[PDB]
Amino acid sequence: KNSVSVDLPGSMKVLVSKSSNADGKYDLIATVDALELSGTSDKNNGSGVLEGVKADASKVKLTISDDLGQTTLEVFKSDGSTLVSKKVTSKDKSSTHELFNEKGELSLKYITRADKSSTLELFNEKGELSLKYITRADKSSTYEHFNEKGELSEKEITRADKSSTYELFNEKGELSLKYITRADGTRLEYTGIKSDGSGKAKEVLKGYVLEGTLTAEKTTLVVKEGTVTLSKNISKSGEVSVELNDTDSSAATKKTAAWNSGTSTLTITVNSKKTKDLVFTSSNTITVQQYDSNGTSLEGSAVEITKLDEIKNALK
Repeated sequence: KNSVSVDLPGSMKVLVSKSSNADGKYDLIATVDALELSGTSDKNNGSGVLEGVKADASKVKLTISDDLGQTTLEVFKSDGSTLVSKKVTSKDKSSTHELFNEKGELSLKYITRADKSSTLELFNEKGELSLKYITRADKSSTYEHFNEKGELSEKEITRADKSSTYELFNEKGELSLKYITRADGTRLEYTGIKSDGSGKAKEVLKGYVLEGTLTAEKTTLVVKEGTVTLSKNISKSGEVSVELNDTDSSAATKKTAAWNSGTSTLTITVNSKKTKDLVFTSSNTITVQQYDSNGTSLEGSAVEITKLDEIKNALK
């Protein structure tokens, strides 16, 4: 008829009649999630109660506060009293969304705040938290999923700098797999972890992947080329160290190397002459640079490694 359309918290609209009826009251109509709700308010601004009935006989109730700052959207069973669901939303767009089990307790609670952070909670038939997913205003987040025993089954923690840790547990609740994603996208992938702390390790860099092992004290990624084995060692605090071993006994060709932790540089020597510098940068890259044919000092420029063969080549 002659209605005014009013925008409501929670992305809903209501139509309220412009003209009061015989009793000073106003007709209200709203469509929410395809259901047409209707009511009658003694207010003329779109506040009041609207109600509807779904095809499965659920009753729906929309309550709009007097100043239009809040809406409450309730779904009941057919008695119109047993609460199935409830969504409360404020003008600042903070909102709580609740689902309720057949006991009338919460099975799900989802809260969004004004700063856009949010928490999702799921609860099993025991009333215990089975899943939690929080996101914060800086887009960091925590994900926890619990098995029927109530132990962790999966956990992912993401930071503001986009680094993250993903953890997966076996049916016994013990840590099986762990992925550490650095701020720059490079990854440490731990798999086949056993209860004694060891397992298989991969570092996924930009362009190539290193393989190795995890033990009690460090991760060791190994690159072997013929007689020469280069071992990249990351301690528990992420402090990188590098070893090189050459089983070539011939003095004309054998590779020695000296690791300088201050410079993050492995300097390779052949036949009493320096030959190349390998720099393990703080940005999870490797560069190689060659010394001159006299071993005096470096020549040309450093080249950032983009492929595993380039590491192998530097070891020939």
